[PDB]
Amino acid sequence: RDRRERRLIFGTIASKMSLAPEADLDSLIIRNDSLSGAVIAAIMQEAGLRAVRKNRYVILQSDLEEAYATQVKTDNTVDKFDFYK
Amino acid sequence: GDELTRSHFNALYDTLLESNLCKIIEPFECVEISHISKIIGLDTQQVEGKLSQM
Amino acid sequence: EGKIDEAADILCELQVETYGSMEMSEKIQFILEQMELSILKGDYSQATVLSRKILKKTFKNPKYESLKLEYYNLLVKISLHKREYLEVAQYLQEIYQTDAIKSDEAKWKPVLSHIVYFLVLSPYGNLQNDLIHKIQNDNNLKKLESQESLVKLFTTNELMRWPIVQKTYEPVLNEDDLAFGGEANKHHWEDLQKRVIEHNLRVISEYYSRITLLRLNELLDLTESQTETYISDLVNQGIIYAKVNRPAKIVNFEKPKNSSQLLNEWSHNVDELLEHIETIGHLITKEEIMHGL
Repeated sequence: RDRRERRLIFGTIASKMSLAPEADLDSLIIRNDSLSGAVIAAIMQEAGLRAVRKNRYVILQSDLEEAYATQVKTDNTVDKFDFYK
Repeated sequence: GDELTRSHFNALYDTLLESNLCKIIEPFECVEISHISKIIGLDTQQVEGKLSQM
Repeated sequence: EGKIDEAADILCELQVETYGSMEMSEKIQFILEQMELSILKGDYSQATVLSRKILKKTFKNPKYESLKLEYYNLLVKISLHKREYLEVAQYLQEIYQTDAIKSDEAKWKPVLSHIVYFLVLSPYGNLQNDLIHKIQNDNNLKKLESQESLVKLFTTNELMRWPIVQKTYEPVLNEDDLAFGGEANKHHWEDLQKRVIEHNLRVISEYYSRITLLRLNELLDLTESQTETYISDLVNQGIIYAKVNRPAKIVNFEKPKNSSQLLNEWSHNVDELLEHIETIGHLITKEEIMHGL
């Protein structure tokens, strides 16, 4: 994948959701690397789960950061202690 | 200076006009042309030329 | 100390993360007061979001005295920035039955006038016909019959006496210090005049099939530039549809031609002769009994 190439996925799902003018959509395409469309779909949905958790119908910038902290686990491994060697 | 920008300039010129053309077409037709150019904001010859092209 | 924005920002940055949903007595009361700080601050979005939390939870909870009265005031105060008289009319359906059961007619009579104020100034809706009869009406009251006649006035209103009616009786109309706010009466005249024109063209189409545009302008109390504004708004918003001819100065109802002529409208010609065979059946029995004996 690529930083600006993944915008067609992150940005398309963002068009179907309510976002705030201060929400940063560039932070999702920087740290994330090589994600499938299904995993990306869970990122935007998790941001909405953080908005309803705060009793807000508009996704803020903090909800996009809290959604990434849950999605840091992509491959199936034990914490950061994997790759024994 | 850009040919691609001017090519899309007439695309929006007909797009923003179509949005203005749909404003006079929404009510009932058979009105005066002199009042049509006042609503759109262009000359009578310019409105009749672009509308007939569509 | 004279602080407005600072006083509201303190409670909004605390009460949200304070309560752990333990005691709802002090929580619900202070959230209703938290919306009051957003009113002085001027943020309609803060009060709108806070109104989606405890409002539905209060419905499941039993009715109280001081708690339920705060919802009726805040839902009216949020209409300053919203300026929508249709939504508030639905918010007053609970207080309409509250003052008629829990309270007495002392506080029920003025609120009855306010409910009509939001109905008269409502742009449109499907509940306007259901709000004509209501429940507790026909109580033999001067204020009840006066406000009820204004609902059906839109049919026969010529807009000739419209400025006269508001001046003679002005309970909710011109000078209203209850359930309203503002720096002048301009909000009363501008909002009411735009509605009575929209509600007038609705019944005119349902009655006059073809009317001259010159005579139509006298009924709307407008000019050539003002009349075309309300007509283009009702058609673009999908309210009503009619024919407007500027050069011909002829306004028509625009009867649909999709009825397929004799495939549908012919059903009216058979009902012309249909009732004969039924009435003859009743006459054959009755005629022979009275004439024979």
